[PDB]
Amino acid sequence: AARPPEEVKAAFDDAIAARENEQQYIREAEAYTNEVQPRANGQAQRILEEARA
Amino acid sequence: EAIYNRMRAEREAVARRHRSQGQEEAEKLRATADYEVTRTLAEAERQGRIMRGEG
Amino acid sequence: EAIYNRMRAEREAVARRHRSQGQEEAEKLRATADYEVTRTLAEAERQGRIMRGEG
Repeated sequence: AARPPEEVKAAFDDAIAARENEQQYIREAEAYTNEVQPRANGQAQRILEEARA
Repeated sequence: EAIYNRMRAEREAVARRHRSQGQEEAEKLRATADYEVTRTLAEAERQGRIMRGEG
Repeated sequence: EAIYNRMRAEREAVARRHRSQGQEEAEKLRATADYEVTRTLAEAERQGRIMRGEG
């Protein structure tokens, strides 16, 4: 093993965690878009129905 | 201690770069989603305006 | 851990899609119900106006 010393182990595994967190942020953004779009569709339908009424 | 601090800062630099890239990509995706939502709402509003005008 | 997170996220995507479809259908049904209510109330108000005009 060629581990780094304990004082920088936190820095190294935090770098690993940040590398994972990048993809986590991207996935969260995609989930946000996929959630928001149907709500917009529903609001559009409600607006059109209000106009007809 | 100086060497340890130098290593730690060098690692946090890479961590910050990765996180910043991820956040920037997420912001771009959110912006384009908001644009799409606004476009759909505007189209629905135009159709409703036409119907109101007919009435 | 990355692989586990990827699989969990891709399943949560399907869960979110199902829930969003359900909520959108519910909103459309509520909108058409409100339209029907407004139509009935407007018709009744028109009949009332005619009757008051006769009086």
